[PDB]
Amino acid sequence: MDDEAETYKLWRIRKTIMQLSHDRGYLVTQDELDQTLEQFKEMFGDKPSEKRPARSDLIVLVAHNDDPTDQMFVFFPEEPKIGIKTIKTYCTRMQEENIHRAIVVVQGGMTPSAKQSLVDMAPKYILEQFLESELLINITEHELVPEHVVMTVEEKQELLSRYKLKENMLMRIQAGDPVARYFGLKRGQVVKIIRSSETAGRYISYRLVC
Amino acid sequence: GGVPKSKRITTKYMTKYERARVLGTRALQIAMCAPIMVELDGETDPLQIAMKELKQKKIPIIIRRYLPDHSYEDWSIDELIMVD
Amino acid sequence: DKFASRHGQKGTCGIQYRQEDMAFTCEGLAPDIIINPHAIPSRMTIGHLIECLQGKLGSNKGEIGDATPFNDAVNVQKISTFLQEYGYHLRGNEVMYNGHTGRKINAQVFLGPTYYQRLKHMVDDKIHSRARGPVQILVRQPMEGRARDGGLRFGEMERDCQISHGAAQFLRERLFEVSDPYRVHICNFCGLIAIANLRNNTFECKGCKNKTQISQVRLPYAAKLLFQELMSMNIAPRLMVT
Amino acid sequence: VIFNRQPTLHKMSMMGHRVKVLPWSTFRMNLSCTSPYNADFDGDEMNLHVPQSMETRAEVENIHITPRQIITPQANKPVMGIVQDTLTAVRKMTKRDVFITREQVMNLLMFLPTWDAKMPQPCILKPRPLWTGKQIFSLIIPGNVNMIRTHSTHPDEEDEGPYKWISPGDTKVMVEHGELIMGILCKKSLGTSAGSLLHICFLELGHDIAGRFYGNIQTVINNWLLFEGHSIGIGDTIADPQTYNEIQQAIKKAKDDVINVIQKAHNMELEPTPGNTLRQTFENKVNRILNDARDKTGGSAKKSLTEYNNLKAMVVSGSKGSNINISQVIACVGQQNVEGKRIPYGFRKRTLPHFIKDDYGPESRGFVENSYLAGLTPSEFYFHAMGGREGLIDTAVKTAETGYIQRRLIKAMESVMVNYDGTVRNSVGQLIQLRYGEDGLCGELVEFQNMPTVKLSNKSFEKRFKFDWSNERLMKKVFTDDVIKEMTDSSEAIQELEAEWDRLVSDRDSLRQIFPNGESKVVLPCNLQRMIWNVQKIFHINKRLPTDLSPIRVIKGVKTLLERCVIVTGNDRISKQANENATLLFQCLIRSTLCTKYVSEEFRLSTEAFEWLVGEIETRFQQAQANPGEMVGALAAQSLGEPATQMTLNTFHFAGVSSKNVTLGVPRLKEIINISKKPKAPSLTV
Amino acid sequence: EANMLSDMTLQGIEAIGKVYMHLPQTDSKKRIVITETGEFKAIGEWLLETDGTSMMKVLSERDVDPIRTSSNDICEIFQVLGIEAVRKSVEKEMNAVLQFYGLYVNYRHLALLCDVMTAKGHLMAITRHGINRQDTGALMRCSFEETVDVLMDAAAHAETDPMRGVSENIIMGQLPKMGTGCFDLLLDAEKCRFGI
Amino acid sequence: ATGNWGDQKKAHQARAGVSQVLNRLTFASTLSHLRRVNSPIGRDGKLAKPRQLHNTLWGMLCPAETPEGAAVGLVKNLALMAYISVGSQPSPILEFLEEWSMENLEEIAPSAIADATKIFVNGCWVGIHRDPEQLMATLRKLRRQMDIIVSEVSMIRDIRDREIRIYTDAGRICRPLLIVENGSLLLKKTHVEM
Amino acid sequence: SKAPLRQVKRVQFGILSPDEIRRMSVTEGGVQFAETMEGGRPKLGGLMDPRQGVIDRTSRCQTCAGNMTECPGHFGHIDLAKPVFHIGFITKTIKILRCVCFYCSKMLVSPHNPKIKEIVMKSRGQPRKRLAYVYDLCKGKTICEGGEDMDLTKENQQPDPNKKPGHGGCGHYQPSIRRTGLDLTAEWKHQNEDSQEKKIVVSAERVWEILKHITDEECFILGMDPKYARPDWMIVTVLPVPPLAVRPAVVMFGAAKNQDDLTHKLSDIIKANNELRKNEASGAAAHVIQENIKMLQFHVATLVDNDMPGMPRAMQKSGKPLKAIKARLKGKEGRIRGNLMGKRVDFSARTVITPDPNLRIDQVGVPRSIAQNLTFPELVTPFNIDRMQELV
RNA sequence: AAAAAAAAAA
Ligand SMILES: [Zn+2]
Ligand SMILES: [Zn+2]
Ligand SMILES: [Zn+2]
Repeated sequence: MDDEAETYKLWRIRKTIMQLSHDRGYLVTQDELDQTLEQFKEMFGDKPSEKRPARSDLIVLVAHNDDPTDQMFVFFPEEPKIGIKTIKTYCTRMQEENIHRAIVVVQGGMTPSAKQSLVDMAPKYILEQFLESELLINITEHELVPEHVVMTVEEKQELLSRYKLKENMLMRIQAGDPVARYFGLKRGQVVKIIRSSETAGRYISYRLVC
Repeated sequence: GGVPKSKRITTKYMTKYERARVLGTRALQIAMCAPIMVELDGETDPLQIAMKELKQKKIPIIIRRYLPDHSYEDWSIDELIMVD
Repeated sequence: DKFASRHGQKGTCGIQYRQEDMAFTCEGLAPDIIINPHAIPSRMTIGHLIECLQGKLGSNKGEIGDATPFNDAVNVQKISTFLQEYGYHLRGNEVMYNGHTGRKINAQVFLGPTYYQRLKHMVDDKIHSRARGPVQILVRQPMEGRARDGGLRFGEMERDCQISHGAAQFLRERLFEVSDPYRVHICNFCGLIAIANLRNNTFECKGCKNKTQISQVRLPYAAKLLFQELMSMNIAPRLMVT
Repeated sequence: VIFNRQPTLHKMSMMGHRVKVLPWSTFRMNLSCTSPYNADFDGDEMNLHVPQSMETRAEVENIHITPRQIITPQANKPVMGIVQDTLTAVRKMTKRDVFITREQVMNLLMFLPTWDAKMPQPCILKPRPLWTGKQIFSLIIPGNVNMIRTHSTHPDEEDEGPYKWISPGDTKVMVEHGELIMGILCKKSLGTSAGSLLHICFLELGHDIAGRFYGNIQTVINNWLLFEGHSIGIGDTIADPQTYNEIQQAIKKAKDDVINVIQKAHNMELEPTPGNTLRQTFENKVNRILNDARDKTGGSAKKSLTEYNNLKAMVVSGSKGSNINISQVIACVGQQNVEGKRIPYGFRKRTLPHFIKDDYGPESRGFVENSYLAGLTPSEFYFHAMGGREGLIDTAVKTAETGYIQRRLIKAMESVMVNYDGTVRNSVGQLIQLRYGEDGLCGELVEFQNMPTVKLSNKSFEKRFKFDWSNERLMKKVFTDDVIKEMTDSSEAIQELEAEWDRLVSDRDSLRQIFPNGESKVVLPCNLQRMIWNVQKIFHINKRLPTDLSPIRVIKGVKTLLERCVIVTGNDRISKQANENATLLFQCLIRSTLCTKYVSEEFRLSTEAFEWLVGEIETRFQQAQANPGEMVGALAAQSLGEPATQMTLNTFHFAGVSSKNVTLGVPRLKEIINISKKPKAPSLTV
Repeated sequence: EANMLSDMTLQGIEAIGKVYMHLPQTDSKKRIVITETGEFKAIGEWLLETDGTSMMKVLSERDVDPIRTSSNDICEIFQVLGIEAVRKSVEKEMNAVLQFYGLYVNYRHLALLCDVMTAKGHLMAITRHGINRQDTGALMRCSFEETVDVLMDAAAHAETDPMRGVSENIIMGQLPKMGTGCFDLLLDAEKCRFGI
Repeated sequence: ATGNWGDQKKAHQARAGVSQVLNRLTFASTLSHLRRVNSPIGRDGKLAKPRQLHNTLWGMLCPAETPEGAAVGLVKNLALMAYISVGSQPSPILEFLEEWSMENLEEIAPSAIADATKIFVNGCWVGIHRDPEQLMATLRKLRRQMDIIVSEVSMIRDIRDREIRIYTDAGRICRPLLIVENGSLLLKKTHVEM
Repeated sequence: SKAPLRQVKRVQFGILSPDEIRRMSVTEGGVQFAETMEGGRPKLGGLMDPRQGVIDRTSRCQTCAGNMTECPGHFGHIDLAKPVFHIGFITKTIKILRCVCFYCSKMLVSPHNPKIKEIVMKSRGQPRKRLAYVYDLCKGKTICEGGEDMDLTKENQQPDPNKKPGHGGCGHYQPSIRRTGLDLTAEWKHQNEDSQEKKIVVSAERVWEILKHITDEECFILGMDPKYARPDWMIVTVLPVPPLAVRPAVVMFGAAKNQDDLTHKLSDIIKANNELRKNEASGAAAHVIQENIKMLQFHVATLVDNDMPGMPRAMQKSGKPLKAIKARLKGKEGRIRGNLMGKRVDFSARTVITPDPNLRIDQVGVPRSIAQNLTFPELVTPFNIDRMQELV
């Protein structure tokens, strides 16, 4: 009961993580997007109690299409509460492979001391965190969520020059939004929202991450 | 912030909010005995004179449209086209 | 003038007509009052029609009608049967004529005596007009009530619907020009109310020691009282003019 | 002058008017002002204001005047309409049996000041010259007006029968070329509904012509009502004795049925439905039985009424009343409900001491078995007092929070401003919308459009839209020889038609992507079918004669139309992307309706008709744009706060079919206004 | 015994109360699909109506649709889905409330409101806690509610009111930059041609 | 004169509108103002439950006479047959009870209360009695014969809860009604001739 | 008036400094007497000063030499002997008092902190949110930690002559501040030096001295501009006196027998100040001075806000509460909503409406008396000179 | 002449 449900939720979480990596412009193959539950059972195992697969066994490294040295790690700790010891273990793994992006998927909780740790290690390495309950549902696949596109700084400058817009008088989106966490949006970026309009067909808006 | 004439991105069609104030201001100017640009056909209410000289677009009013970035575009009466 | 029935049929007199210019029956009967049939089904007053039928029956017969509720001795069919014997239509309908032309009305009409009550809301006690009159000793606004000759209340939703129309000049007229206009002299450096003697044409700011840089601002009087009240609350609404 | 009634709930509750001096000491105005002002002439005190500057008088003339404010931007519908006995005599005057003499139409002639002093030839010429009601309503309608609707008493089986264009009942309402031809008018055709005669005469002729048409109706109709007359009486409230016996037998059968329901519930034979308890199941069964009996008796009462019954004609005129009013007049009142429920046991298991304890019969429940004509028992009269107090309570209680919500909504969007670049900004200049309503158009000049490229099958799409030149028989009977010579001289026409078909396929795919539930009704300006009909009628288009319009000229005209109908200007990629994003539904409707098959086999448009059509489409799409300098935030707040005063009408006649906790009405919008911090009735639809 | 009688849960969600099973009878909660002929077919699938909203324990179930299931709790949509989904959900709830009584309001007036709702990136309310917390002027905020508190906050913080709103210019009495007052009229000296 | 029902200095804590100017417009308006009943609930409550016309107001208050506005359901008018209780001393009913058969509370065991029927006089528990039907019939006879108990005194026999409640206080409202035994009225044609 | 009529562009709010209050006032030496009438003539330095404004319809202003319509009214000042709290600013004042030190009047977190800089660049142009973030940062600070020699944890470390200055901490614990109305109490959960006791009451003078010694740079990070809104100006030391336009002389019959509530409240203020300055000059006991300060603060607070809960209501002569300036502004019938939002128009009429079917919709039937009463102000043109001539 | 209270109409 626990093994089958754990394997099912691990496969669903891995599929959600792979779709998140595909949505962020990273080098993602089609078979990992279309990995079935039986494919996950054959590749990794079906009994998570006896380490088949282990929580550290499933570790995902993905690369970017344009810049191959820009890569992301995905970490699955087994413990419910995350201390600074395992964060420092991931960090000591993280400098020795010369990569600036990783996401740790917590299970139960992750301490405010480690919150402050992730705050003050931020402008060298990006170490995002995610809850296991939030990664059982793809956010962008919902019918209430329109299309979100991350936009570069040159197109942002073109948007500011075309409409005579300033950044403080733009439409805003909080940095703690689940959509912004899904795309990994930082403060100062502008996301483009394409939605269906019943009076014009489709509409495009621009939101500032704050 | 003087926008050049070829740089004007505002509409070329004069809407009714401009029409009401230009008609009122021009009829008030005629009501203080301004020269009338067109021929008079016995009309005594200067608002009617304001319409019948707005038809030939001979009203010396420059509209200063204000863009949200505190820039202004100057549009003349004859550059704008009557619509109702 | 406001009239009403005994069944909630309130209304006002739209117009008056002389006897030669309105409808008359075959017996030359000009009614005292005419009403709208469209007020009948929406208000759901069948008892008004039963009152009219019983009034016609009691006025032809010569008896005082009984209108006691929950009485099985009074029925619509019984009143109709008794009214049929007096040479009239059993539903109380009558054939009338045009007043202006004299032609017969194609649709037969229902006539009879009812009981109507006048109301105290006369137009003579409610008409009010005002061009210019007294102003308040505090805010210089018009009075309240017809007895004090006060103007109308340009309320919040008037400003709401005029903003919805988006005509700024009517707002500037009704809320600045015809309510409480005032002129104040303001120091440019301090932005507060400065001393202005109009006789010798002198201007002086008591704090900025300013004699030349004094400007004139037109404003509502209530805004001036708001600014003075804020100046009493250790608040400086500095209105610079440059 | 400015004419205003308090309370002002919306934009239309204060107009501009022209002073006419009358001796008496009251305010005098037209009857059609009663609908936007919500006036009732029952002691309504009302205000007038005088502009003290003549530029403000010019602003009153150009903005605040009544005919320029005919169509609301709230729901793209008229706010004034033909009402009361004027509408009743419009309904009674368009009837087929109304044969009207030379003298009476002569009397009606001088009350048309827009008449051209050209009297029509009579419908009947021998032996006596007689006109008809449609012939004299034809003189009232100006310009080119073409219109299709139906009467409120139109049977649904008539449309698929052989009599769909020739009605024995005179129900389908047809207007062609600005003269009334067919049908009896009602609330649907001459009321505040969208697509009415008033809406299209505003949209096709202008503000002043429609406003004169409003006044030209009412004087002629009220002068004809002097000849005809209209009257309700106590005889209109009494039906046939056979109908009365049938109604009493149906009421007795319903009482026997609910007694049997009570007996089987007491005998442990009532199985509870899922989703509710046995109490709710029993109450729902009793309420359904009583409501079905009331509706059946009301239908039997309405069907048995004759055409001479003025109450039925007044109800089907649509000026006032409904079918439940007729049912309460004739058959029965029904079940009295407090908060949509049973009359509560105020005493110990008794609603009244005159009943018995633990009685659930319809006498003690609150059901009224007698009509108001027959009279009520004192117990059911007390139950009607129970029912009638709740309406006054619901009117009195919620209107404080309704006005508070309206003031809060009008304070929050008091400066949401459309600027000169087409964008939407607040007082601080923060960008809210790039275009107003995401298309940059005003809400007054938009209407309802049927979308033909959504619902239909793929084979219907192939046989209905794909233009084929191989069928030479249709090609010969449809096109003239000059078009054949012109297109055979060219060579790019076949691939041009193939590209048109590909664009139609792509537009159908995009429309199916946008609308997943197959909604074929959109809100768009510039109704294409009406102006195609107008240029058919103006240029006298023969639909059984070959035309001289080549499809290549049609495609060139459509492309020039879509290039010249811009909203977002600029040659930039962002500007072009916003241009086809704002006009995507308009482009889809233009390509779907101005296809090469509709204008050649179906509508058979000519060349000069086509250029007049593209000029009219360009002009009407230009004038339907959102005006730079228009407040939209306070307009939106008032257009949403106006229905907040009208969601108390559906309080009665409620039983509930589902036992789900849900908040409806004022509270719902109140919470969405507080960002629904805590849902009043938290529910998931899974 | 009281602990295992009144507190523990055998199955389900503690935040969810009564749950109903039903089939929709209208073409609004049915599944609309496209057939092979190109027609739209509405399939009346079985569906759930639960009292109490917690879709972290509902959408993450074994056989629950992750796409079409929504909620009426706007704040929970904000902490689950996002601010544009909040805009769409507020528009859908307003449409449901207006269509319950049959009243029709145009989409542009609702969309302007719903884009005002999502202006700052979070849920601002039309109250004294969402309007008075904006970046607007002092006379924007004091003229609605809590006049004295907003005025003393502006006095203490030396807040500059730039006179861009409409009620500001209504208070100080000149022509507002609003409607037909959002521009200036200039006399053309060269256009003064021959007159009388 | 002012209407504030209390001290002049502390009139802010006093009720307003107890004393009103008499409406001398018609005779019917004067009669309606002389028979007016005012609810103490203020006219700003969003709760509809005090504003609902109750089922217990049959023949007590007028069902179809309330002012319009925010004061609907609170201001009401008396019925045509209704009569307000003046108030009377509850003494001789108590002496008649204690001399007839009734057993006082201070002279009984606490374990002998469940079988008997309690007697409440103006909300005060006095004792118990084991034959409530015969006692209530005797009380009805003594109230009808106008001997000791006046007709103003209200009395309830809670059969399902074994209680007897006697109310003699002011503020009660009553309707005079005919008396029916054995399916027949007590009013005869001899009473019509009288 | 030969003054340039220009349009104002923006409104700058602020706090009137007591030097500015003394500079605005035309009452030289301050208002000293509570008596309005002195032998049939106005008294200088009183509540009916001719320098403040005019009296009746025949009098002229002593300052600007105008009538009611010409004189806008001129303010006065009262020099209080001891400073008192402004009650409405109290909800702001603790927000500074919980962020600044109780002893050395310095900031609880040093202004070169990166979190402070991130708040400053984050909240540019938003001073209220800046103060909110500062108060959220300083909610957990209980000790005035500082000292340049408090980081000597290294051994054999050479001192750095290019070292930045460190934080200045007087080594004192900041007390918790409690309030039950106008009284302010401070409690130390951790004991300071033995000369300071654990529970103290803090008057307005201690808060005035604390907020006086705060530099402008610490006020800038506090989101509160020192040019117009210094924090020491919130404590009332010089009370402004409104002119006769704000407080009109209510005339009963011929002569003004009674004044309004504001004049009586200012008379109570003058009497309170005179009693306090008489008691402190006489060398009276400490409880008498404390009672005088308490009643002066009570009169000042009831002049400002009479709607404060937990604060004794001001007693008027007619059994009513006093109507303060907050009651004049806040409310539906207030000076904002009932006098600026909804001020009454002049040219208007109102009557009962009746139907008229033959009129078109763009016309209204107007009664003759209303049309005679209401006037249209038409300009005179040569086109219609004869018609307006025959009209006049 | 202010303020408070009461009665109402829409
Ligand atoms: Zn100065
Ligand atoms: Zn002066
Ligand atoms: Zn310190």
